[PDB]
Amino acid sequence: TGSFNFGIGYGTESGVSFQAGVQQDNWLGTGYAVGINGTKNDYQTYAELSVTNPYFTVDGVSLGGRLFYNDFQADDADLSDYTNKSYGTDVTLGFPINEYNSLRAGLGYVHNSLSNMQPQVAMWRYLYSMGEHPSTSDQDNSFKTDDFTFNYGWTYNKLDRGYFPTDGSRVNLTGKVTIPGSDNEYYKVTLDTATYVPIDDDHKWVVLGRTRWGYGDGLGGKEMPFYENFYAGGSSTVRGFQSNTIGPKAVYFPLCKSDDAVGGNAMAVASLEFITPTPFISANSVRTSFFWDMGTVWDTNWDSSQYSGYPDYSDPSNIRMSAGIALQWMSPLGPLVFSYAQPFKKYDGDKAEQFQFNIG
Amino acid sequence: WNWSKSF
Amino acid sequence: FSGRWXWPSRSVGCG
Ligand SMILES: CCCC[P+](CCCC)(CCCC)CCCC
Ligand SMILES: CCCC[P+](CCCC)(CCCC)CCCC
Repeated sequence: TGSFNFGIGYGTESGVSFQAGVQQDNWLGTGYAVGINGTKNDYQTYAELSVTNPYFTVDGVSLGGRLFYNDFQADDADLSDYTNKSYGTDVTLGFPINEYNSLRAGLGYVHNSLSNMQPQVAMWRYLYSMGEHPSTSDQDNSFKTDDFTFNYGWTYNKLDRGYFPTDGSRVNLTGKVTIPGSDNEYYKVTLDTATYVPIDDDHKWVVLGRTRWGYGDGLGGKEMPFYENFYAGGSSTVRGFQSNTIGPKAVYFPLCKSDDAVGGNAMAVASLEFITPTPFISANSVRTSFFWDMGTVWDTNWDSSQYSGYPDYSDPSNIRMSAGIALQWMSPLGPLVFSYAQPFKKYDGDKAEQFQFNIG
Repeated sequence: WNWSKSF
Repeated sequence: FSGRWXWPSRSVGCG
């Protein structure tokens, strides 16, 4: 009837990651799958109780409802320090359009508890836009928000196979906008694409093109909260750069430059990867590839005139670049990804991290 | 790694 | 995990 699970992984960005869950399909004969799941890594803990009916209608329209909690510690994610403890509830409806496309629309409630904020310009500029004026000389602060959102998504998946695709595309579009009554007033949109184009008949030589776009902004005079910022850098965005390093850096208050990433409300990542046959013994379990990764994160509300003695963090043209080699293998400890990359285009304060890996 | 056991 | 289909992301690294 039901099942339970526990998992352990390891990677350069997350450290040791733990996962645990209990699922009961058709709980009490209701037609709803009931799940209790949790994750934990070096910088974040997440937990949720979900209730899901994949056949809310006999045609496959699905209904999901959940209660969740998230604890994020930003210094553990190599950002300027803050603690963000959140909880809430989401209701979502999934709509199959055809074999390759599904849509989703939902409503969300989240309460955010911000604390341990080390005073910095971008963060304090967001707080001022919210009517909040905390002390710039101490980390003793608290900022709470309650947000109601309309959520939407589109998933396109026409890959030939899920593990080691050789042909087709995967497109994920997400969006959200606050509803009147929220403390915050903003929208945020994400677009991820992956396209595999095989070169030879046997699909052993494949070209992968990947893009990641993110844009959010405040509606009215309020800004998008810094705790919804996009980040770039690491194994999944621009290899050869430490996780979340790309983009704006904190400008602390005593006017104080730094190399602590803060993220931004705009992001663009692009990547060209050449999957080749694995050298040495042979073959369907190992994927060798050579890549060119690029990315930029920026702050569209960075006031360069007021801070002309600092780098212009509203500039999108500071494109970071790296080149390297990756190896993927389904190992007895789970999926394994190893990369060695060299940042051949970095900007001041960017942290390099040539060898990166993930297990699970 | 992930271990999964039904009931 | 939190941003898996058909859920909006609620965690950093899940968007
Ligand atoms: C217990 C089995 C699940 C029941 P429901 C699940 C709603 C998820 C968003 C069925 C609602 C149909 C109109 C609501 C339960 C209220 C407490
Ligand atoms: C916004 C989607 C852009 C998809 P690409 C467009 C190629 C021209 C037709 C570019 C990807 C980054 C280099 C697909 C590359 C496939 C190998």
